[PDB]
Amino acid sequence: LSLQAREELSRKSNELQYHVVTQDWFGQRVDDFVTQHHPEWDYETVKRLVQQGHIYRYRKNGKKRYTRLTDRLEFDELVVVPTASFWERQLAPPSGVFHLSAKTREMAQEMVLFKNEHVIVINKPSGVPIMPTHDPLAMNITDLLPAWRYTNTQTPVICHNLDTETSGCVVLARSANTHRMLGRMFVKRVVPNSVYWGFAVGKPPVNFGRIRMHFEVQKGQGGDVIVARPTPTADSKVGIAEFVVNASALEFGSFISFYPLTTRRHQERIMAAHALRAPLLGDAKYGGESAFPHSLSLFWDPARKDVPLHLHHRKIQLPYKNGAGEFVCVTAPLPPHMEKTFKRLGWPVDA
Amino acid sequence: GAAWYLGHMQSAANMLADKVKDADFILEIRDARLPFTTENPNIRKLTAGKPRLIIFNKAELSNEDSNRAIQEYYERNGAFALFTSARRCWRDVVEAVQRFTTHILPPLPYKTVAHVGLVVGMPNVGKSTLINSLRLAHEYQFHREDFRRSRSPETVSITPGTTRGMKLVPLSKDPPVVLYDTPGLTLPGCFTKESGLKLAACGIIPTNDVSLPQGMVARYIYDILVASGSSEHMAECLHLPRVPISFDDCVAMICERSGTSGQTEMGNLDPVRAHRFFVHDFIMGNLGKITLDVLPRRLL
Amino acid sequence: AAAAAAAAAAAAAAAAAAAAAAAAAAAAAAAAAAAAA
Amino acid sequence: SPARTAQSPLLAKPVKTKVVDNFADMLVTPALQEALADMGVSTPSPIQQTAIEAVLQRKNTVIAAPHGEGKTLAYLLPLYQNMEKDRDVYKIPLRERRPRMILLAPTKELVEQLQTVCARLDAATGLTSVCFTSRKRSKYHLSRMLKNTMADVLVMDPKLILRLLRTRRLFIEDLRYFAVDEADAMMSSLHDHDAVQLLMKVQKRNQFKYLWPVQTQYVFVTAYMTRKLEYIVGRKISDPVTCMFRQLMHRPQARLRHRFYAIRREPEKFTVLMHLLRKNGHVPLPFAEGRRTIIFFRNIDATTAVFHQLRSAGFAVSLLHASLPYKVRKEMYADFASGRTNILCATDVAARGLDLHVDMVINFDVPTNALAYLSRSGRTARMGREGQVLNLYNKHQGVIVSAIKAFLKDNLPMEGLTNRKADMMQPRYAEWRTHKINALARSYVSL
Amino acid sequence: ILHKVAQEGRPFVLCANKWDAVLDQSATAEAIDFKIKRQVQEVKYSNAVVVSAHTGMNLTLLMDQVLELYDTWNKRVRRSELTKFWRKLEKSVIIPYHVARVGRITQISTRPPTFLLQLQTKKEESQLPKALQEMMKNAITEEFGFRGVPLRLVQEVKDSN
RNA sequence: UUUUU
RNA sequence: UUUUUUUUUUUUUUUUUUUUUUUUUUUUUUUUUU
RNA sequence: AAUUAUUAUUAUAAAUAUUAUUUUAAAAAUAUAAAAAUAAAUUAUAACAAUCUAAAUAAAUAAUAAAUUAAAAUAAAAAUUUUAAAAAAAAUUAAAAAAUUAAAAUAGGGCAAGUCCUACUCUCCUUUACAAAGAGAACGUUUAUAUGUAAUUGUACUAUAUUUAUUGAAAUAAUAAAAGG
RNA sequence: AGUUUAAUGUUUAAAUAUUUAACUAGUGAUGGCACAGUUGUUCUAUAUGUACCUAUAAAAAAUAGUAAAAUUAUUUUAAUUAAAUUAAUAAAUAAUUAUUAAACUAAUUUUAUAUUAAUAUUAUGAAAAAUUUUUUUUUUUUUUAAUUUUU
Ligand SMILES: Nc1ncnc2c1ncn2[C@@H]1O[C@H](COP(=O)(O)OP(=O)(O)OP(=O)(O)O)[C@@H](O)[C@H]1O
Repeated sequence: LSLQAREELSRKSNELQYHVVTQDWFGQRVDDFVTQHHPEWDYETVKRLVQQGHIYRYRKNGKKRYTRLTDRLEFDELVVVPTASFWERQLAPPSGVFHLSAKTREMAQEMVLFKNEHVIVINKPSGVPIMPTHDPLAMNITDLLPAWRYTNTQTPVICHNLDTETSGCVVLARSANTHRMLGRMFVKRVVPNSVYWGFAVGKPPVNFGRIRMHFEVQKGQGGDVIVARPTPTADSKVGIAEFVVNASALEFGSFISFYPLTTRRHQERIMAAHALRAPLLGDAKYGGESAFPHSLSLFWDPARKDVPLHLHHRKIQLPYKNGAGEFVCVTAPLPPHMEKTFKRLGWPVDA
Repeated sequence: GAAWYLGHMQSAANMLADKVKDADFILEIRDARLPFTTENPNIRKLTAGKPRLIIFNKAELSNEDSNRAIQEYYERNGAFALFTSARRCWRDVVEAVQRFTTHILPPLPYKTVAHVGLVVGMPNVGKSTLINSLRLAHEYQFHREDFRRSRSPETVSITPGTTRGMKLVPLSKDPPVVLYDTPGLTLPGCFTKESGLKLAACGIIPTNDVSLPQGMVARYIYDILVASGSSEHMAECLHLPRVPISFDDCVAMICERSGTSGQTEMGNLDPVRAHRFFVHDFIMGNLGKITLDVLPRRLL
Repeated sequence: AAAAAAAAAAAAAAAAAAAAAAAAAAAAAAAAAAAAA
Repeated sequence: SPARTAQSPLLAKPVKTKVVDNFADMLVTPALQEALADMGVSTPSPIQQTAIEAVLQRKNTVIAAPHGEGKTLAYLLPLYQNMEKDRDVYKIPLRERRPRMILLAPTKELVEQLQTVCARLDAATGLTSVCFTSRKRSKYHLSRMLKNTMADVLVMDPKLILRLLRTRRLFIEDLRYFAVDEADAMMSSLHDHDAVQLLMKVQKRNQFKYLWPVQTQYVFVTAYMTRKLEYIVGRKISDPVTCMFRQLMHRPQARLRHRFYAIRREPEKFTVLMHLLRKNGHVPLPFAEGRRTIIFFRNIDATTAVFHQLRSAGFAVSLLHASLPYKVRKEMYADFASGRTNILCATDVAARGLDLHVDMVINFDVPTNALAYLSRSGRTARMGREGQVLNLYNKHQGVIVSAIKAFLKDNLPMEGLTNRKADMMQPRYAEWRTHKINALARSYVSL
Repeated sequence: ILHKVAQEGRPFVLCANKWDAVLDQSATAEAIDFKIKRQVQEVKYSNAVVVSAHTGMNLTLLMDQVLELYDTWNKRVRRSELTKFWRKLEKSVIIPYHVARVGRITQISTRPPTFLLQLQTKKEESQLPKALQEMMKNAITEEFGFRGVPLRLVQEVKDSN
């Protein structure tokens, strides 16, 4: 910050200095002064600069009075209010400075588990990605997004990028103002906020515990490991999950529940492929070479790529509550590919 | 969660290049019973011009016919090759690195600097034990890093994890042919259906588990050796009617050190105690002294 | 922490539990828009 | 600090921050603006704006600025403005030995510059100024008191003024203005405690009520706000109009950049100096090739040791300390200044408020103080000129350079009420403090 | 007396005077050729001559050591030959970059009897450890033969802005 | 000394 | 002092490389921010 | 062994003495101990059974500011809350459970200095010493002399300088004391 | 049936008890004798030397110069309550409260007002920004007594 205030001192810019004339503007609130002199910035674009410090200050005396939006002006000190004109530079100025046929605008409406005036929760199909990878070609969620604009909201914004092979429950924010709020809900939790289900093949060690691995993404796709119990401190971030083996196939599989306290890449599957070396069913990317599906009485024809990764983003506890005091918990029901192996095993698929 | 580097090797190439861009002589520790499964994918296009000292370990159990061609193949390319029984230990393999540079080294500009050696290979085929044998003894008898050998913290005694940066082992002194580490880039765990068989066949990745039962490699070492003879002589070594008709009898004929709870009138023996035997004995080069790979006579 | 919005209890069943936290200059001193039993 | 200087005199009392931002609106006469713009000054700096009309009025003032912020014009300009309105408007007669204003100055090379900067003000017409320093048969050089002086402005070191008084040759009788320069050090035992004992005789004359009421305008200009400077001003002077700018003060300048060299061995401090002296500078008139540079030493025993070592190594090094004779020190200054010799093996004479062309200060021993560092460093970059200061810190000065290195990256006031030099300040951090050795332990191990 | 001369940029020799009055204790009074090797830090690499005045034992050879040291007490290396030599060191040294976050010592130049170090674009903490300090000077005296005066004053600095 | 963002 | 000489330190007459972050894309892409 | 107490104080000798201290008419937890099942002696078993009342006699221990209380709800104090306030209506007795009350400003990471540690080139008072002088030195002793770190120590012309060269080092991996999350 | 460990015991039958747990095969050893604290044994654990290794015994003072803790007497007869700060050649007082004493005039109601000296007493701890609710801690007994209205 001490260097941010330096270049602010050593920048002529155009520094639109704005006098505060005796009559009209002395006394007015500053957010009135900026908004009726600078019509270019949206009001929210004016609050950010006025509070952030890339602010339109006011200068009366020998120091700069950074101010809140409601501070009123002084009795004609010709108290200049300086505003930024060429932010672009070392400053890095703040934010604000096909067609979807039917069978899609319908397909995207059976993938809705919960909607209110602030979010939309969907049920992603295992295998459809979110970000485009074949940049013109792949049918992903972001291209679908102008379908959940129910009630004409402005193109919901994706909040947490579920992966390709991961099925389950997603959250869009319906409002760029709500998206700022829904950040503190995802990154680096302390207590769980979501449940991942999965069918790892091979009963892991003790059916309760916590996994701390230290991932390192070497491009391309290096994906390193625990190497430092503390950390490599430079290129590594850790991913912590509190796994619980709900029920277990006697010694060859398990139905594990991961509560991923962190937000790391395939942290579900790479930590599952080394909680035991028993990876998830159909996880050809990290495990997946034990056999094609790891050689069971499941659908076993092509196998080599048949069995989809049995991983499901099951439940998300939203912070929006409900008519009864309870916070709302979406409960995205399992795809048939997990409803296959659950009933093939007779377990009570909890929806 | 103590796994290893996990990812396709063919994305660890453009980083391997810049690792060879500074190195001088490339090494490798392979298994002579697996001439090209224990190789990094780029061995073809890896360097083509740095003087490679490619070593095949455990050569005494690898067949000798396939040993000639694989020898003269690189020996034609110029890059050398050395085969060792490993009984006469790496101490003679080390002697090679004392000799296999004096003849091929470019003369050092500065009388005492190094011969920066880039080593590769699977850590479980002989590359680890080759480093940590020369890495441990350097702590006592000292050449460089110039400190009083006291700053090694509690419970390390060796550091092949979490630092492995500029870490290198000074194998020799006056022709100081030093050797790098190459943080393990091999056996990606994303291996092939068949490569895991030939890998666990050689004793490498000795893990036989739900991922790879004995009866899956034992079926492989039996069906690879369809020619019954000098292998049935291991069968005939245990009272077997020489030719085995298929997997059922031979594995069940060798249940003399196998078995489980079976009746006094009808014994239900254990075919997994016979599984590991037929599997682990072929590891020792006891059954037959025959390779696994196909040895492409063509360039590939 | 920063103890804000005291509550002066008058009796019970005659204070309505919304007027307790009243006598504080705020949006209270109005009628609770949606009460719960 | 705001949550401080309340429990401290001279403050808790308003600081005149009324910016006036241009010379016209400070009402400085166009007979003085023509002379100012003649010098090159067009826009008033921050200290000037606010304290020039705080002394254009008769308010007793404490000017406090950072370094090279214009203080010398700040106090001097309006006092000439004021003197001119005495001799012309009031027609207060000059008389013989009775000067209208005295100026003080710590060092001999500081006295003289304060004269030529005041000499350039003959636009303030009648004002004639004479400066005086040590000489040979110098007591026989108050001949310029018997002679033409009548000098309304008499700039001199305090000690020589005091002797002109106690021997009845000066007569502060008609002392209308009483200014002090670099008062941070001058009003202390560090120099002589002679700035005080001179206020009082002046302070006890304007309250004498049997000669005309000459209310002497006291003006203190000090880059550093020391604890000593507060009380002998906050407790004795009447209505001290402060001009502290607490958000740029007790800090080294912005465009000035610092370099810290860690030196392990006593004799290794030398090569690092010559390696620094390989910047190849030479100017018109202001075997090895150094830039514009001053080298500040811990002592004059050493300031000549290295000096001869430099010279005998091939540099055009100069030398300036106190124990030099009169001809050599006069010469050895007039060579460094005015082009020649390009580098100056100096001791703390050159730290005390001197202006020139210098652009690179080598702390051949980083000082053990925050004044002895702001005073050296503050000689490098003056009035927007860029500048570099290099610090050859040692094992013994590591702490002070553990913190200087940390206060700079933050741009913090150097313990905003500086100390260790004028206020020697056993209170490291200024209050009724002897910092604790904290705890709440309560285990108290047993055996 | 050596380490002080060593610390003065000066070149030094050892000279065991009164050598004939010893009982010709080669390899027994050769501790003078061992003690200067056991733990002495950088004064080692020094040449310990042997002399007796009355006898004249080597006083002519002694003239050669001194006349040679002054030839090594003034010896400049081409800026290129240094750099193309240090990188080949940094290719093989066991400094793990946590002891010295410093990188490639960019262009070691020799200003006088003792060179200077310039660190790889660090613009960070400047110095190098004592373990990594002498290990640089140990390398120099070996390669260039500076062991006449086995002592140089290595000076460090970062890349400015 | 200079390449790159 | 002592006041004289024409001067004089004057004497005198008692960010990353190199030879912006993050949200768990699969190269190139998204979206928020500074 | 504090005892008329968990006890064959056993160096030795030994082999058909009935050789002279153990209450209680109930129930749970526990405590010892116990038929059946997923060729061996084992399991676990927190399963029957079995042993352990009460009252009578005898009697200790830690603990103790006192309450006028104490059910239950509910807000109010740098505060952590012992109280107080509104609102309630909270009965004796024995027994059994331990939910609450009566036993540390802590655990874990990330940083920096310190003690501990090793290492000597330069530091201080070591003594034990060795050589030197002194006696025609068969030796005993008293002075003058720099050795080892032996080994303990400590080392961040009126002016305008000066009070610090004076042991130097090491992720010294653990401790300590700080901050920071 | 002699050898490095685990539960019960928890003022317990014991100021270490019963069962659990990790290897060596007496022609070389249960005490003979012997060692002792600025130090023995030492199979080198800064383990053990008679139920607290700060070994025990005796005599002593510098040893809370230390948020240490205590410090014996009702019915009374003077007040204040956070204020102070300059290391160092010739500049009127540190401040507090306390004990003991001292003097009314240019200076108005025919009002009001605790000033001075001597001695006793110097540790009750802010970092940033901004800026040029209220009077209560303390009452001799009888009365007396002016600050109240809902959404
Ligand atoms: N108003 C002005 N505008 C521009 N330049 C100025 C002005 N006043 C002074 N200066 C120039 O800037 C220089 C630095 O200011 P000045 O010499 O007054 O420093 P100073 O006041 O002695 O410094 P310090 O504050 O450290 O005591 C002056 O010497 C002059 O050259």
